[PDB]
Amino acid sequence: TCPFYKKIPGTGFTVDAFQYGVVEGCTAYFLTHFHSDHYAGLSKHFTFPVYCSEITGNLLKNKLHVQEQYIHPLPLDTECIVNGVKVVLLDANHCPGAVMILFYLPNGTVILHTGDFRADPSMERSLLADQKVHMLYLDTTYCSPEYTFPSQQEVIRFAINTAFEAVTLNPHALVVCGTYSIGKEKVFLAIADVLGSKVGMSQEKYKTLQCLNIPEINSLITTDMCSSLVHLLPMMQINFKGLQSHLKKCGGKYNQILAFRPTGWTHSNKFTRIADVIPQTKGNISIYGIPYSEHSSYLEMKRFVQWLKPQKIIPTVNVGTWKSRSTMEKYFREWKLEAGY
Ligand code: NI
Repeated sequence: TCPFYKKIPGTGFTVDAFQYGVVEGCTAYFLTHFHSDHYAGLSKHFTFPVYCSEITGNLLKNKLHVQEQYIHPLPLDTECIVNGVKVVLLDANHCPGAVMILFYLPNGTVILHTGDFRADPSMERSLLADQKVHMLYLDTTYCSPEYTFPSQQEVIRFAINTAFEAVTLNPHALVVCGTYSIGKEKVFLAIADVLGSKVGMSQEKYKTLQCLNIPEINSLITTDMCSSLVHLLPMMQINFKGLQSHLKKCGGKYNQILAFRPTGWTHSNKFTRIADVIPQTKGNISIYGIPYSEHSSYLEMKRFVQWLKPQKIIPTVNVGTWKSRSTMEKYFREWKLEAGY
């Protein structure tokens, strides 16, 4: 059944709750972003109001074929009324179109639902600065102190420098980048920009990217693989067998592959710096795992929460085990005693 952490009390609303059939008592279904564990269940047969960003609404219409009459896109940073209740959508610094949602309950309670987010100090100057938030529905993906990772900027500088050096040393090297969802577009776009190429990809992935309102996108991507020396492939193909196979397909245009796998966290984060990352190599194929995250590190999460000072925290990730739930509740209490709220 629908878990309690997907329901907004005092309303008829749910958040990211599309796989339970008709949730009894739900008058509006909000969708924070277009990732499959969150939209799971939506299709052209859905006949309840969906509230989301413009970009998420473009993906719902073009990829899932949800009918236009049920898609209700809202502008960001704007007070809107939904079924009698004031709401605001805020940028979540996750993937394109991802939002956090502020609910102002008729009784005076204010609720923030982060969706998935990568906390940033810029959020401390949004509309959140303007009033107290009582309850926080928090993306706790990386809520443990082992999870450190570099800034997105540091990671993109590493990728751009690595690719440019390799292709300038060998003009017959191909660059390949893995993907299995929206998000992390800066990785392949920044590498293609330094190389003066468009990124080549499948018709399905091109259609997806054309929904994202990215400026000048027609100048940056293409379905013509032959004209491109940065290719995108399914993350599943980013291994030596899949890449050897891909190289055969390019008809002797290339004699070397340099590939990137933008993972979340991996245990080499506890020991190694970004300047010291090395690839896995077999023959003329090299694969780099780069720690490009679209979720909060532990320290970013802790700074946001100690700033916001909520009265109550409801985790939305890692909630399925008693050991994970107890660990998280211990950190929440530490943070509250340290900061004095
Ligand atoms: Ni997500």
